[PDB]
Amino acid sequence: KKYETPPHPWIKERLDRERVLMDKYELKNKKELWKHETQLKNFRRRARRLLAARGKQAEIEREQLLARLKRLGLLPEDAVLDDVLSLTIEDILERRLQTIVYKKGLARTMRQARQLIVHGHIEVNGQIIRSPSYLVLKEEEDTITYARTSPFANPQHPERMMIEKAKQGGEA
Amino acid sequence: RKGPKRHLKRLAAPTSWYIERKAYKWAVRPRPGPHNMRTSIPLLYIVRDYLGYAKTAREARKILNEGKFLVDGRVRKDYKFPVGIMDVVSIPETGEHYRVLPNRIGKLILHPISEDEAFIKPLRIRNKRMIKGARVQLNFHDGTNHIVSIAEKDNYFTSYTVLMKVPEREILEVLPFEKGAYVFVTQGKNVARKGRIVEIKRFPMGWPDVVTIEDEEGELFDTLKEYAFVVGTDKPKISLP
Amino acid sequence: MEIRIKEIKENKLIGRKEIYFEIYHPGEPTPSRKDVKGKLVAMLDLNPETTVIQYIRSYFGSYISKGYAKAYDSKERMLYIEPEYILIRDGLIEKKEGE
RNA sequence: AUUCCGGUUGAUCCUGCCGGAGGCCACUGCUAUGGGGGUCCGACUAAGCCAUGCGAGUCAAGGGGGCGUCCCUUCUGGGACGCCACCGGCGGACGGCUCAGUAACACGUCGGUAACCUACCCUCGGGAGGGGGAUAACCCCGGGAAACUGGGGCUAAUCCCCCAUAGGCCUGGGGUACUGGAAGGUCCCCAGGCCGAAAGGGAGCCGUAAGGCCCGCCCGAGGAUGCGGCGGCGGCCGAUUAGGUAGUUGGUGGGGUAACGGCCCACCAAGCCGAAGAUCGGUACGGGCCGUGAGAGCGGGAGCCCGGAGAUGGACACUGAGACACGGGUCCAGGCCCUACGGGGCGCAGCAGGCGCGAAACCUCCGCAAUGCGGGAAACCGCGACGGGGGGACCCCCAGUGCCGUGCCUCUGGCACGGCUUUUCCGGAGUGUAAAAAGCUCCGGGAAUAAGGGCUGGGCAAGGCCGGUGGCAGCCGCCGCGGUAAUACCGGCGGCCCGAGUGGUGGCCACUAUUAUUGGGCCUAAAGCGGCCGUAGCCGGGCCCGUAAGUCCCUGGCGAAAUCCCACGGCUCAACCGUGGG
Repeated sequence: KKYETPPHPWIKERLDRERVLMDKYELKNKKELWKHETQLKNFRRRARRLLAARGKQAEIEREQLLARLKRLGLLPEDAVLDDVLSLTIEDILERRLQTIVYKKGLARTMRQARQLIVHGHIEVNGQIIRSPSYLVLKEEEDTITYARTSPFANPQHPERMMIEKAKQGGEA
Repeated sequence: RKGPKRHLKRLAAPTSWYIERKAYKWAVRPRPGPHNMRTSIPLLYIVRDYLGYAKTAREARKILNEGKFLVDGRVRKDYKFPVGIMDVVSIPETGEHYRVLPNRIGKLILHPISEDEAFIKPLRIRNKRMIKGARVQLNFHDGTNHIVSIAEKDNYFTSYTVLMKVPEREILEVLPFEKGAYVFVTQGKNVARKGRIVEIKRFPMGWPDVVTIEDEEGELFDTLKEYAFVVGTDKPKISLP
Repeated sequence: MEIRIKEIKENKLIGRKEIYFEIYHPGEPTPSRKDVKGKLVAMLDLNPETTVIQYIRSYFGSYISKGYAKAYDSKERMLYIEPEYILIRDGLIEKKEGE
């Protein structure tokens, strides 16, 4: 499982959080947010444990975890286990497919890519990713182009016009 | 169970053959022979997996029968056969020679050594005992045996190096282990290491017997006399993880 | 469509080259085995009835296919040795042997 | 990743129960699970029984033939395949299934059989000389509806045997040499006794035949593999079970076993066992792990792997290294079926499928192709073991159910209307089949096109109104709510949650310091024995000294794989699996 459902699940305070982010990162289900929360939670659990124990646990393992965070971009350059603990569940919503294709500005908004990705027109690496919950490396940012294209194989298609209106980039 | 298991399962196949263990449900069980089933490397794995020369067990069985491997100087033909540890496996058809060695990981690796060394097989003998005509005979854990002496004290108690000429099944160039000799460690949890014996002194009574060694780096290890295996003054080279 | 050779093995005992293919299809359907017959004989560089086609799977939407083929010297050897799927996909023989 | 809320009252604080909120696992309602990936399915029932198909064979290159056919040739004549029965050899003890019983040296880990065996197989050494002999096939022939059965003439083989060459085993006496931690196993000589080895190969290749590649046999030794055996420690509940035991504890001799042994036996003794819980009743395959929990702890033994146990209930032997034998036999008990009523045959708690049961669980499918294995030089044969699809609210994971302009409303959005791209869906292409399927995916045509269910008084304040009705009908997990302006009923409308699920019931774990070790108490809330005595047990002032048992440190043997974390990689992606590290 990658579903996290907290001890009190219809509390006021959780519910407010959830409602507000739905075109701020793109939701169409709560689960999608729950995956990201579970990835971060496990990472912070492991980071906490290693720091707790003496130096007699083998440092190789702490080196391998820290490495992965450099690539993913949560600890961009940081190299500190305490630094993992401080992480928000808002730094992993920003590394979503839908908010990193819109960052570059190939997707008009995060909302736009909910039929680009289905219909297979946004490629990363050598392959069409189909998943909003896919998490993108710093490496992976250097190759975001298109494939198997029909509205980008026809500029003359009005699809091309709706997506790019003076070129809407960044994140919102 | 009331009978030898003729089938081995894939989930019963270890990680020491470095095999995918969810592949089917049945793993190749050698017929009883030199060596243990889980401490062996199958002939199926060596042709099929290791080299890509088969993509079905029919390919590999046909390939072995026509001939692509001789183990210890003699012919084989089916893929069922437990290949031992410290053996000599041969590709005559490629001219490769391998040693069957442990890693620090404790998986069986074939470690390449030159065509020259294929001739040699180092024996450190398993026990030494009298047979009729008042001659003592040599033994091994791969069953590899020789007969005929005059009895007596002979070269050692049981910690030997022999040079073995493998097509002839002959023994040559006998040599003791000393307190300045080489051992490679091939059982225990200290495996893959090759060094110089500091001293062979031990705990003099009961079942435990320690032997101790140092290396090139010079780390201090302790292992059983049974898990000390005398290479010689070095014959095969070290195994790498 | 474009066939390129990635990886080449030389198996001496049976006298064959065992070979890996990456085959492309960009904006085009999944590669068509009937043109691939016509294309093969030149790539492998062996006669047309002893240049053998086997294994292809085709990626979902990513336009690259991974695959394997055989180039044989010996017409005698190949039907006997090989596992049945190849022999039908190339067209040589079927399915060997029932109950 | 460590959270609390309603409810004892007029209000208050403490104590304490109940209910609810979380995870997990069955089952049940609606709907759905499109599409795709991995797990899974009489798994808490009757360890009930079965129609029908099926799980066990295989060598003619051991072997002389019978039949069909081939190459021939069309003769003499030798070379092949299928089919067929007899001895050989090997599998059939395995593989597959289930877990009733069993609380124990069942199982796990470490030990350990120098008390014991181990064929096929694998290694090294050596041997296979000579003589003797059969029965199916073939030929002929009787009966039974059957099952099944036959009597005889001939006859092959790695056919079945004897003898010798020896070896094996026992036993008495001498002595050395190998191995050991020791005890002492292995050496050799000698005497007397027994048993008294072996077998070969067709068309090819190697050797002269044997022999060998190949297949198998014999003896000596070893290895591997399987079986049995012993010990340390760990090994459930009820004390409304407290004393138990007569091969029973031991000694001595002996039998029998592969072998130790009160295993069995004779004799001799009266011991053995118990409150650190014996014995008895009761329940339960155990383990790796798993579920839950921040931990401590609690709970569990299911797919799957490991070891043991079983195969209608019970008893019994033979062949084999190995069975007292899961689709073998003998027999008894129960039950079924065929029947000239004389007499036969069985065992799905094996697999499809059936039927009974109940709250609950599948196609009389497809293949031998891949995986494993037995036999075979190989070719290849056998395989409902197995690989897969089918079906299945069984679990998990991934993904789509749109997007833009947009007048105007509830603008983290919605609807009208316009435009665009476009999952299914059609036609085509690969896949794959190892011949289907699973049809997806890709390309061309091409649609905004599968979304539901629960709740709305307080707990969840997350979500509010109308009409009917008026303590009714009903609602309810708890507290409650209805005796006529009802947010609570019922219908309708709206909104909120979650999403191929939602919700209900049952159970388990957290919440529960309501089991207190972490982390609880006993004036009055539940809880001090009416008081003492002293036993078992628990606990001990100061100073020294010996031991280093407890206690701390270090090294080394080891605690199977899988499950778990971290890392990277592959499958669009991920679940998952590989690999390395922990």
